[PDB]
Formats: sequence, C-alpha cells, structure tokens
Amino acid sequence: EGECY
Amino acid sequence: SAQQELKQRQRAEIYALNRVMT
Amino acid sequence: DEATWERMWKHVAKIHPDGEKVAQRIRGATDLPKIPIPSVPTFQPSTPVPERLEAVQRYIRELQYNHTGTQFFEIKKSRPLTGLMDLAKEMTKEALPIKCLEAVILGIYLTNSMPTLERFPISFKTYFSGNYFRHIVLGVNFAGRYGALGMSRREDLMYKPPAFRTLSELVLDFEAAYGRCWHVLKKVKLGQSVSHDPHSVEQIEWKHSVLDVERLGRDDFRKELERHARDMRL
Repeated sequence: EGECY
Repeated sequence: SAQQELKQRQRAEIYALNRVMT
Repeated sequence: DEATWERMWKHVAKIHPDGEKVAQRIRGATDLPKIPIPSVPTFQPSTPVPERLEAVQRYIRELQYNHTGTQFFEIKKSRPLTGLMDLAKEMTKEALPIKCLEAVILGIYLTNSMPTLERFPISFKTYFSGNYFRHIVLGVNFAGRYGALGMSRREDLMYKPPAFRTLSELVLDFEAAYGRCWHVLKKVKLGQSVSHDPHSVEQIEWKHSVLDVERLGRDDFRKELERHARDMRL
C-alpha cells in the first residue's frame, strides 16, 4: 500500500 | 556518538528534502 | 548505510524537475534547520481515550508524510506483532517521515496501552482515470463508536474522531471522501482486532473480510460491514 490516497 | 552527529545531519537533510518535495 | 543513502539522492535526481541541483543545495549546505525530535505521547490514567487518540494522531502528523520517494521503514506484513512493534519503536527513535502503512503500525504501538480501545486495519483499493490506488488506515472503536487513525496525502482520508455509531457510517464516510476527488471505491479489506500484547507471536490478520464494493451493492455492503463489526466482538 504505497499511494496513501 | 560519531553515529549520532551523522544521524542528525542525515535527518536534517531528509526534512530539508521532504520540504522541497512538497 | 551509504548505499541506501545515495539511492535516495539518486532517486531524487530522477523524479524532481531539477533533480541534481536540489541535492547539491541541501547536501552542500553547512547550516540546516535542526529539526526538533518529536516527544512520544504518554498519558495520565485520568486522560480520556478520545483525547489520547488526538495526541497520537498529532504525533503521527509531526513526523510528516514521506514525500522523498524513499521509504525508511520497510514493513513485511507477515511479520509477527512483536516484530512490527520493534520497528515502531525504531520509528520513534529515528523520527523520520512516514507513509500510510507505517502509521498503522505506529498507531498500534501507541494504543497498546489502551485496552478498552479496539484497533483494526482498514485498507482501500480505489480506481481513478485508469489507475489503481491503495491506502490503509487504522480503524478504532471506543465505547461503541468508530473512528480512524492514519497518515494520508489528503486530510479527509486519515483522522476521524471516534464518533460514528456503526462501522458502516465510518466506511461510507471514506467512500464519500474518495468520491469528492473522483475516485471509485473498488475493494475494502478489513482485518481483525489487533492484540494489545506487544510481544505477541501472531501476525496481523489483514484480510478477515474482503468486500467487493461494486459486486455487492448498497444494502448488502452495509450488512457485510456489520457482520464484520459483530465478528470483532468474537
């Protein structure tokens, strides 16, 4: 999970 | 503590870079 | 750790418009603003849990979102809880910017002292303009009400005070926030309650429920979140 949006 | 004055400078640089990237 | 260090600066050279001059100016600067180390919040037993949560979220914000493009605390989601709590402690000592997943681990570390507070991960998969987006926050339940801790690039995709009366209302708030910026919510992954034992040898169960928000439909989506809420009183 790397977008965080 | 040679480690710690180096971690402090790396940290100061990371937040300087983080600020630019915003 | 010089290899990692020059990775970060080599990666900045690519992504920033003026990549190289930026590293030059900061790495060559003799006087830099000293960043004060954030104090880990500790609580009197008289402090109500909601005020504690506000303080935990403030501390998480203080570390700032990691815009550098290099993650400083890698997280293997299969690690036992006692392994992830060791890593949260080092985030506390290194005090560097973080992203959404690291803040979930931090949120657990900082709320293990609150046994009346239930914690559980909620991760989202959203769609927008041909691209997929993954985000995760820490769901919390206090005295029958739901809220969230997290770190996000958007203000309305992280902190919710524990005021929602059901889990459905909490999740639908996030969907509405996603909708305001034209993101479609595709999938919600909800975990089980996280043990308050920082030495527990068990993994976080990130996927106790996986909900297909398009294949479910409105009311069946609500019944599904409520089955999950009932199952956290297991």
